[PDB]
Amino acid sequence: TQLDIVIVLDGSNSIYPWESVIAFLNDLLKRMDIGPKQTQVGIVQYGENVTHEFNLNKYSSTEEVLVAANKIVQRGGRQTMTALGIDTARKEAFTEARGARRGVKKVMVIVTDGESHDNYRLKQVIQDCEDENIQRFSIAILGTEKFVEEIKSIASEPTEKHFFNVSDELALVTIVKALGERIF
Amino acid sequence: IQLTQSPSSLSASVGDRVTITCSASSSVNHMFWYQQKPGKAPKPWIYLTSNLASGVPSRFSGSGSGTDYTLTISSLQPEDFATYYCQQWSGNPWTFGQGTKVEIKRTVAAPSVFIFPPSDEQLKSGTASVVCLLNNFYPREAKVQWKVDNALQSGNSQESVTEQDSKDSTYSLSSTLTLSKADYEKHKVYACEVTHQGLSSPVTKSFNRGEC
Amino acid sequence: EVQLVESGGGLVQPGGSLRLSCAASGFTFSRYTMSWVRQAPGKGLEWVATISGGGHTYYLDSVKGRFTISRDNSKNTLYLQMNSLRAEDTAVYYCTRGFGDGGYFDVWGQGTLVTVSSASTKGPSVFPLAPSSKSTSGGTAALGCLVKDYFPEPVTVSWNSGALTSGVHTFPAVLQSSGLYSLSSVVTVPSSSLGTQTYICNVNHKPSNTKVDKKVEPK
Ligand SMILES: [Mn+2]
Repeated sequence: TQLDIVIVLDGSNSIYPWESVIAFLNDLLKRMDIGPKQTQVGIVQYGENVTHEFNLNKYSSTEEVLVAANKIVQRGGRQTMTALGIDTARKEAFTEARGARRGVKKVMVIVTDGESHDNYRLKQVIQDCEDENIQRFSIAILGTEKFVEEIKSIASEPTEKHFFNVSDELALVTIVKALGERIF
Repeated sequence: IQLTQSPSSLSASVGDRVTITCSASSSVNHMFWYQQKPGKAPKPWIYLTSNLASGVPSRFSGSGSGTDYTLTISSLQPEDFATYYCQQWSGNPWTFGQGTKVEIKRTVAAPSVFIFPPSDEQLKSGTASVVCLLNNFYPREAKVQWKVDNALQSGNSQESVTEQDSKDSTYSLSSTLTLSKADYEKHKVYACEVTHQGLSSPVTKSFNRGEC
Repeated sequence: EVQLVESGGGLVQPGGSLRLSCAASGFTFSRYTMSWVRQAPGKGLEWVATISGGGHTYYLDSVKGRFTISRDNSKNTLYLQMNSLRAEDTAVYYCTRGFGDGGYFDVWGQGTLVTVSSASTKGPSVFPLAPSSKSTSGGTAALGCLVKDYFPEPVTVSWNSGALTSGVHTFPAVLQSSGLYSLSSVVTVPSSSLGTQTYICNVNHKPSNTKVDKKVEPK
């Protein structure tokens, strides 16, 4: 019904080509009913730093979000601060001041193609996310076990219904259907 | 982030176990290592801390975490002789350590010395170069002192040492005494005394202006 | 296999410019983030710049605004335009393919020498270091050539056009008080071969399209 979904996009140097990542967003978002009283969406991108592409309450319509999403530019990154990205989506994106609706389910979708440089506090961050009831769906572009394990751990139990594997940027799309319904 | 390796230099014999340490000013999730052989470009050696590149022989191993990382050669080979650099990618700018040079420690070997007087041609130019040659020796530590008409030299001479020989593991050094045609002519004897661990007493090669 | 082949090195005057190119082949160039790394004379390795598969460029502070890293995926060539060169900038530069966000240097170019100095290119003078009683010790004799007062680097030296390699030691060069480079290439041969064997040293300073062969004979 009503969920506040924050998408955490990896935009580090390694991600390529950006267009595939955005197509992934399009397909995913277009299947949704966005609205102040519907599904809300906010997008966060990370690399060396983190930036709030757009807040949870920025757009009141699905096309407004669909259009804003496609306008997102890759900011690159010599590092992959996955930990920072998720923590930022948690401590910031999900605050009432940025459109976090009171008492509404909080859902986070993470997409990345590399071992975070902040492996250390990824444990802590995912932890804080659990304490705050944030459903987490993670996706790993394998374009590998130590990596796959890192990402699955970012997902919520049951790992299997919250984790997605992809061969490369391109195949991301071939998951939006399952991802979409899994988050239902 | 600053990376400082240790030792900076180290001599070891085939079969020895070597362990280079790379310490980082700040903690990092991984460490990388490159192997650079004299006159060639660096080569990926160990990535993601312990992962060996494609060519790296299995005797090589990397390890570490936080602020202390290490490269280890369980059985030093005559081919593993080069200089190794650790590198980090967790902080910007990306940096390398000063590098750690590893040479082949082998039995001492006295150098053969030779001295060469300025050529007829070069002199016909206004400058005179005298070259002393210390050849195929080890250890590397050699000292050359020039003496003109038994007058110790301290002014202008310049040494150059080759890189450890990929065959016999030795070093070759060249000392070049350079003075004006003017000075070279007002003196008789030119000599270079060599001192080396492999020499019971300094060795001297000399000649007098002209000569054959 | 995979590889990067550099070109564009040379001597430039303080404050001038130059442009290195690096030809990639063996992999899907467009996808990787490429970089440039330099090594100063007698120094370690230094990360110069980087450009991602998407066009984000990165730079070491000291070269920021003086260098420009770019790429042309149409012809899988990477580039490093260098302007306002200073002395500190002299080194041998390596293009380099990166792994991940590019911080791990996957593949390397052969390297290319970049020297910046007011010094003017100048062919070397090659004198002989003839074998003699002074160059004799045991059954072996020493002889060689003295490549002098040239600039910039580098000079190549071979013996007898290549047929003489064993016992050859052409030393690394050294900067003279004069700011001119100098080096000697030396060889050791059977004393007995001096009276029947002829020794020639081939020197070649491409930096000034110079090439001289010196016949070295004993007095
Ligand atoms: Mn990445």
